This record gives sequence, structure tokens and C-alpha cells, in this order.
Amino acid sequence: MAHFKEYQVIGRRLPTESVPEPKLFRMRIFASNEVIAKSRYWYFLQKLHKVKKASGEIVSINQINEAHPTKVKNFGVWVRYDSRSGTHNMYKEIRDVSRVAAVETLYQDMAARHRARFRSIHILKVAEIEKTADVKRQYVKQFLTKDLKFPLPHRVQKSTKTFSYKRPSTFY
Amino acid sequence: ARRPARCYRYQKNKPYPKSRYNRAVPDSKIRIYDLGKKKATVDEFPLCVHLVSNELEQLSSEALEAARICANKYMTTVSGRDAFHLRVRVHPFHVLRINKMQQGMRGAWGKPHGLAARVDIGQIIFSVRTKDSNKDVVVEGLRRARYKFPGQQKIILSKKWGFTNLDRPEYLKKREAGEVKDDGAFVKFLSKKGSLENNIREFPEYFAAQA
Amino acid sequence: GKSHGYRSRTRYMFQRDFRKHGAVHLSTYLKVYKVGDIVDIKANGSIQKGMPHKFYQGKTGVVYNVTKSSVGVIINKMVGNRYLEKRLNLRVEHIKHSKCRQEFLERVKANAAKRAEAKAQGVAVQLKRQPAQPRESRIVSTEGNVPQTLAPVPYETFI
Amino acid sequence: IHEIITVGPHFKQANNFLWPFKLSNPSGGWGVPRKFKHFIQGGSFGNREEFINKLVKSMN
Amino acid sequence: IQAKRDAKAAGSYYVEAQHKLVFVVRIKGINKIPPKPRKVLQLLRLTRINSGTFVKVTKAT
Amino acid sequence: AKSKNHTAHNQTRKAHRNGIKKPKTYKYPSLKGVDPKFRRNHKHALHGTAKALAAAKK
RNA sequence: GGUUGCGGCCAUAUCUACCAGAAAGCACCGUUUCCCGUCCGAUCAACUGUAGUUAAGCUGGUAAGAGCCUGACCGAGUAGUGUAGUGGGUGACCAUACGCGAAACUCAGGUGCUGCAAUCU
RNA sequence: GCUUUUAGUGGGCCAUUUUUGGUAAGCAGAACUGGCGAUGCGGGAUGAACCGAACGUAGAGUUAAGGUGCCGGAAUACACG
Repeated sequence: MAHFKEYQVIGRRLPTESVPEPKLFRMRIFASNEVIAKSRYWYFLQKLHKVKKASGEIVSINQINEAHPTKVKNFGVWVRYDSRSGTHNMYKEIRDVSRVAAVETLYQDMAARHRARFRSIHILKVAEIEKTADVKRQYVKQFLTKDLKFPLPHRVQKSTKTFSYKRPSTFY
Repeated sequence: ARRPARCYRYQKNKPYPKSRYNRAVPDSKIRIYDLGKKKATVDEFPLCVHLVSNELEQLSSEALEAARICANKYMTTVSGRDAFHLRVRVHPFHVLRINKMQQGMRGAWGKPHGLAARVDIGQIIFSVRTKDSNKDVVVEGLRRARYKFPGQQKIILSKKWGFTNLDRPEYLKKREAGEVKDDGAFVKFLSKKGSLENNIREFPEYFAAQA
Repeated sequence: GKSHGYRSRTRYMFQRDFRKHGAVHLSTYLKVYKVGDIVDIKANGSIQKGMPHKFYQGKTGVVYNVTKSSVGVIINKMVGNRYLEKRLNLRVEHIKHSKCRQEFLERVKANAAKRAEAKAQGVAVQLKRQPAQPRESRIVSTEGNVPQTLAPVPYETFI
Repeated sequence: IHEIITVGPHFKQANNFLWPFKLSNPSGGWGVPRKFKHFIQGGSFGNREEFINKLVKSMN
Repeated sequence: IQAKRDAKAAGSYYVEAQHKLVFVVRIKGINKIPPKPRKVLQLLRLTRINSGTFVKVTKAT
Repeated sequence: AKSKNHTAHNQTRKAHRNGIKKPKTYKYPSLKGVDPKFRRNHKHALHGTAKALAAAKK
């Protein structure tokens, strides 16, 4: 949807005489800003409890940062998405540097591989894999080998002019 | 003389059944709806497989008859006559019309043409209760049904115990307790409400301590 | 041909409200309607005399003429680009008082009392109504109420 | 301004005194390709809560 | 700010007060408007595109 | 030579050009159709209290 | 508190099967001259409260009672539905955004309340 | 708020949603709203109705819908597939 932020939203139903201090549910929401995050909070909390935006109240809305934003992590993501003729559960694995960054390439991947837009995807659980050999997918196992090296063949240089005068070279 | 089914694929009209105003409908092509071993008990066939609709449409009675014939034929020739119970879960009550034709659209109200079961998205059409080990056979027996129906269907394994509405573990819990009593092709359950005098008349096997 | 009789299209309107059929109760005949009373029109199906037209079912007007077994009710009718005033001589079985004027006359006694109580105690009465004002700031405690983290649910069939 | 922001006992008269603000189009653009869906769906209309300032200071 | 921080210190959550005032900008032009929003937009003094007003927040607004 | 039969199109836009009007209620509405036995006496109730109020300015 | 007369709301009051009812009242009950009505003093009319009785009515209680009433983050914020998009899909249709929002189901509780007058261990 | 007087009109059509007959139709007929007729402008190459926006004569700025390889004003932009 954008370059994501991760917000915890805490909300409850409004207090009545019979129930003061209600039970205070909490969700971790990936959204672009705090406006969309409080919409996605009531979108899922209406899918789990008898509440809505009118019978409830947003208690706190806080942005969560990656606790180590510069450590490369292997994230296991569980997705519930809607196809053209049904709904499915998926498990994809994403190697990136933050929970923010793994979700932003999750929506780019689900829109490319399966044509799933933001309205069709319920992210169930973004969890980080701590141990190697717990990585289940082979497109992430490629980068966990000891002493990873590879070249980037066929380097194409972007030109600042409309005419080059020598020839292009494609070495690296 | 019969129009192709694409003329009547969608629910374009209001439900127009056989009533005291219609009165001049043809008979339905499908007549029976329970095939296989319908005399079987509940505990004999734990696994239930559905063939669930996925489109809001109408299925003609001719199509239900052909798919019934195809599924029963395959299931009987592969796994015997009495290893399954097939129940057709739709009944074609809606009457289709036709404007059979100097006058053009003057007086264009049509005569009854046939019957159709009006089906929604997610409505099961067939349901086959069977043994667990018969499973894939029943699966293929529903898959060959899929070719006789317009629109998209999907086979779906029920999490219930045959044709009842409780889960296989929860039916197991009521079965190892006393609360299940047998019947002809179904089962009757014990209610915690009702007259306690004749709630022990039925269900004697309850009320002691255990199984 | 078309049919536009006096009681056309009234199958369910003058129906008698299941398991409340039969004769009507006697507090219908004991209400006192004064000239100026605001009434609601709900046609009793079992009294065929003095019924209103089906336009006036659910319509609310004022009483202009009070006679033996009926009252005269003034209803405005929307017709064309204007409103006309309609006079209806309806029996009292097809009528009842409005409770929305019971909102008013009880709030009149409340408003007139609060003006007198504020006049003796500290005027700045402030006796208007106000809409639903937005909520105030508050502090909600997590003591005994630690927030449970709810996640979206995977897809299951369950049929 | 004090009878606007703190909404006063005389908000109605002070606000009805103010002629409606003939704002311009935004100077930075709207920030969206398509205006007419919700702000939640990536458009313009609806509750844009504190970001209304980012609108109005470019439209003012 | 201090009520927020002194609720965070106390093991609580200071909710803010609900906002008492909105600013509304008419975003759509004149043509093809149904009668009910057109009547409301005449009542909120928003009779042309990119015009704005302040609105006191109650349920009736 | 068939044609359109009936439509209610533009009839509400027409009715709100001149802005559909209320019937302009008055103080002292007409006693037309009011019960004549009440209405006969109300002539004498009003005439007697005019004679009695003009008697206050004798 | 019981009971009667007149009621109000008209099942939380109805229905089915049993158990209890001190007092008063009510009732069943005794008689057929008169007024009165009957194929028939059974209904109805009249006479006495005398010969008898709580057996029935009536009132209350019991029942994992049927029915009905109420409530619920029970089902379910489901189905449906107002508004919106140069959203998805060949279509059938379906997601999303701002809103409103059931019914069945399930569980739990309940099983008449009250006005005016009179009377009662 | 009220009144008088008079013109033209009394062939309509389309779009979203609801909806009837029909296998359907650029079909026939309804309901509510918005348009076209009666209306030019920017976009959809082109088109009565769609999208955007309604118009005195001009200048500057900003945008809408739509677009930015070239025709063609404007990134042979960046990012993941």
C-alpha cells in the first residue's frame, strides 16, 4: 500500500454500567499512516468481536520500530489471501532487515505472483526464524550457505548523454 | 426441441414455482434423491464429502438427473452398491418458461418449459456419506459429476460425521456418552431440557456413570 | 384492467397483528381527545366503520372536531408542489395519542422549573437541549486489564 | 481564532461571520493519482485527520 | 503532553479528548450531485470546489 | 404508433422549483365542519363575554 | 396475606398430569308455589341457607413439562443493505472504504402484575 | 409572505442501482437520482448521454479526469516480481 509502518493499536468497547474497564484488545497493524491503521484495526476487530467503530474506542496508537534495524533476519510470513475463486492460506519466507521491510516486499510479491491487492490480504503472523535449517523455502536457503559470493554479470551503465562515442562496455 | 441451458443459466427471474396459479408444469426429470445404501446407520459412514456450488445460478433438472446417474454409476462400479450414501441436496422447484413461436412480442408470456434448482454461492448440491477408506473413490465420483453442471463447483470434505451437524470428535463424544440413540438412517440426541420421566425412557444407556 | 379501489393494496395494512385478533381493549374507548390533541392514525382492521384511507395510516395530525364516536383530525397531504389540509372524521378505534407530545409537555414542566430554580440560586439557567457532545479525555488503566494481542484468523472450511 | 480553536460559547456567530474560505488548489498537488476514493483507500475524500493541515496550508 | 507521559509512567493509557472542531474542504465540483448531499453542502456553506469551513463537532454535524 | 405510457421522471425536480409549500396555518382556524351543537352555543359564549367585557367599560 | 364484586394490561395469565386449601367469601348444593323458560326446573326463572360438601369449580404448589415472556461480547457485527471507486472478474457475481444492521440458532432467568370497593382468624 | 397575467411544452432518450416480459437485442415497459435534449471546455484516438468540470473578456499560478519512448506537452524515472 506504501512504505509501511507498524503500529500497535489498542482499543476496547465503550464502558457501560454493567461493564466498566472493558477487556482492551490489541493488534499490530501494518499501514502507511495512523489514519489507515485505525481503519484496519476496526476492520479486523469486527472480524473477531461484536464491536464496531461506534460501539468502541481507540485507546492508544503507537508506532513500533525494529529493535535491531540493521540485522538481516529470515522472516516467516503466514498469509490469508483471496483469489478470484476462493480464499487460501499461504506461508512465504522473506529475508530482509525489518518487519516493516518484509511486509513491503510481501505485498509486492503477492501482487506479482498471485495478483492479490491490499484489500484482499490479511497478514496473519510475521515471525522471524532464529535458526538456520528451520528455513523451509529454497529461495531463502540460497543465501544461508557458508561463504556466499556471486558476481553481477552484464553490467549496463546508464548514460548521461543521448550519444555515446566509444561503444558500451558490459564488463564487471 | 429443448433450449440449451445457457438461456436459463442465471437467476434472472423471481422464483416462479408450481403453485395454484401455475398449474401446468412438466414433471421433473430427476425423481429420486437418495442413492446407495440409504438404510445405513450413522456410525457406518463417518466421512462425508460435499460437492459445493461456487456460482449463483440455476441447475436444470435434466442436469441433476445426468450428474446423479454419472456419480452413482461410477461409485457403484468401483466400490460396490452399498459402500456409500448419495443425497442430492437441491430440489428443482423453480419453473422455467418459454415463449414458443403473425404476432411478435404481443402477448409474450411463456408456457412452462422445465424445472431448475435455484442455487446460491456455497450451496452444496450432492453429499456422499461413506467410509474413510472409500474416500478418493467418492472424490472421483463427485468429480465426474462436475462435467454435467454449468458453472464452477468444488468438492469439499466435511468435518462432520456423515449427514449430521456435529464434528467427528464431538459425535464421538456423544457416542461414547449415552446421548446418541439410533434411528433409521439418522440419530436422535439427548436434550438437557424436557420431561425427565420420558427422557430416561429414551436413552437408558445414559444416566449411569459412563459408556 | 387496473384496480384502484378504496381498499386496494391493503392486504397487510389492515391485518390484525398476529395473536392479537378479536375485539379491542376498552382503554381505546376511554381516552379523552380534546380539540388540539396530536394523534396518530393506525387503522383498526376489525372496525370497518369510520376507517381512514391507506394514505393516512401512520400519519399524525391534530384534532379539530370532537363528536360522539369519532374525532375530526387535520392532516396535511403532499400533493403536487403544495400541501393541502385534509379533514378526517375517524372513529376512535383507529387513533391514539402521540407520545412525542409527551416528550414536549413533560419537558415544558422541566424547563419551566429549572428556570425558577436557577432564578433563586444563580441565574445562567442554561436550559436548552444540546446534541451528543464528543467524549472527554480519560485515563484507562491496564491493571488487571493487560491487553490481549489478537491476530487475524486463518481460513477454514467447517461444513 | 480563539473563538474558533477552543470552540467557544459564541462559535456559531463567529463562524457564521466568517465568509467561506475560497481556497486554491494545492501547490504540491494532491499527492494521489485519483482523488475520488477515500483517504484510507488512497484518495482524497473523507477524514484526513491531522493531515488536513498538509492539505490546507498548500491550498491556502 | 504531560498527561500522556504521566499515564505512560503510571501503567495506563491517556486517551486524548475527542476533537471538537473540523475543517471541511469541498473536494468535488458542482455537477452530478444527488439532492441530499447537495442540500447538506448548501447548508455547510460549501457552494464551490476547494471552499472550506470550520464545523463544530456534534452528532448533528 | 406506440409510445411511453407513464413516468414520474422530472416531477420532483419540477415540484421543488417553486419549493413545495406549507399550508400557512393561522390563529383562529375555521369552524367549518365543526359539530353544529357546539358551534351554535359558541356563538352565545362569545357574544355573552363581549357584553360582559364591554360592561367593564361602562 | 386469603376471598368476592367491578375491572385495567390481555398467556410471565395459556395448555397437560398430579398434590394442598385454616377462616370467610365463592361454588357445588336442597325445593318447584309464585314470575319465567323448557321434549326435560339439565340451562334459565323463582324459594330457603334450611338437608349436605370441599369431590369438582376457584386459588396456590409441583414438572431437567409443552407454550409464552425477558435478556445476552450465543449465533453475528453474520446475512442483508445506504453511499463510493477509470476496484477485481469474460460473465455469474465478489472483495474493499465510510455507515446502519437482522431473523433462526444457543444459553440463562421467569411463569402474572395491579386499581376501586367490601369482607375474613 | 402574497397576488395577477401570459409564453413555450404536453413525441423524449441515456447512465448507476432496484425491477417486469422476453433466449436475447443499440428490445418493450416501470421506480429513484443524475445527465443529454438545451451544453461549449480537458480526457476516453474517434462518439449526445461516460470521467473531470459547467462557460463575460484577459494575465499569472495551481490542479481535475487523463497521462509522461516518438507522433505529443510531460521520467527510455526509481523499486519488487
